[PDB]
Amino acid sequence: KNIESLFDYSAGQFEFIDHLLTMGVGVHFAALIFFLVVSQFVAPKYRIATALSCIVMVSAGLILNSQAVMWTDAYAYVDGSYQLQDLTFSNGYRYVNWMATIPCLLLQLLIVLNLKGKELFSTATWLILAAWGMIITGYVGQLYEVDDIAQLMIWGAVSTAFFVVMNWIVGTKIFKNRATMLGGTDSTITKVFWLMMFAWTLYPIAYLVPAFMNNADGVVLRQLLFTIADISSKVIYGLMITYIAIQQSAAAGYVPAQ
Ligand SMILES: CCCCCCCC/C=C\CCCCCCCC(=O)OC[C@H](O)CO
Ligand SMILES: *C\C=C(C)/C=C/C=C(C)/C=C/C1=C(C)CCCC1(C)C
Ligand SMILES: CCCCCCCC/C=C\CCCCCCCC(=O)O
Ligand SMILES: CCCCCCCC/C=C\CCCCCCCC(=O)O
Ligand SMILES: [Cl-]
Repeated sequence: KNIESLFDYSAGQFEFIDHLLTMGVGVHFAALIFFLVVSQFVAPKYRIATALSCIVMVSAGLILNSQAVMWTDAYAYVDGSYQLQDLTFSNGYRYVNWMATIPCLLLQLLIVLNLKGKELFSTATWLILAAWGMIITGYVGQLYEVDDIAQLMIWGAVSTAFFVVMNWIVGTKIFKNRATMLGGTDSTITKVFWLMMFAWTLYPIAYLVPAFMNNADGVVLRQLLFTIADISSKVIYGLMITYIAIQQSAAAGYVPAQ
């Protein structure tokens, strides 16, 4: 049901798509080590936040590594072009990985925002439930990205309603709680929010490639878009989240931080 099956791929497009997926694997398992090492320099209050990045890094690296092997098993160079052989490559694997990493990415945001008790459990439920609705409706629409572009749009519209509400919650919790953050992190968190608004919006852009660029280069463009957003929403995001966690741990008196 995905457009990846409709086209033959020259050796250049195929190996380029293969090098984007495997490169992601290394970048994510490389950042994992980093997020693993610096956790000792994070006070216990925020130490959970860096651990979630470690979880996020592994969750993403396993699907990318799976996507790569699934990419090289499904196609075979025949008569000058890589042609589909078996059907085992699908973007759906991504959406099942967003269901897991998105909650972890949202959790670590609220942890550095210094929410606790009622609000943490409450804000986390509406956000996770809001995201899960976004990812699921979007997963139903991409099943029609080959057959019914109309349905892709309709489900894309619904999915965007969830996305809009989610950010309003995130943005509202941020701008109303940054005055409680230490070490000047009240300024850095605002940038992280703008880092979110940009990196997260690249996903719907790739979601619509079947609609405005239906060809083998649109598939290369999609993975390139997924790759850019994936490194920003998870790696750079986790790094930015780590720094805020460390910076505040230092201002709170934690000696390792500091
Ligand atoms: C189906 C297509 C529907 C398309 C619909 C498009 C409308 C999107 C408009 C705004 C996005 C909201 C972005 C969230 C910005 C958060 C700002 C905020 O939360 O408000 C300020 C805060 O309260 C300070 O205290
Ligand atoms: C890896 C981290 C994240 C946050 C992945 C996020 C994915 C999205 C925000 C996807 C959004 C979509 C929308 C807004 C509507 C079209 C369908 C999508 C699910 C791709
Ligand atoms: C219905 C599914 C969604 C359920 C709501 C999610 C609940 C989120 C609660 C926290 C998950 C992470 C547990 C660690 C909390 C960190 C507390 C701390 O050390 O400050
Ligand atoms: C484990 C994931 C499931 C969690 C269920 C709770 C989240 C509810 C979120 C929004 C409702 C999504 C239901 C959409 C179903 C329509 C698709 C279809 O017709 O098959
Ligand atoms: Cl991704």
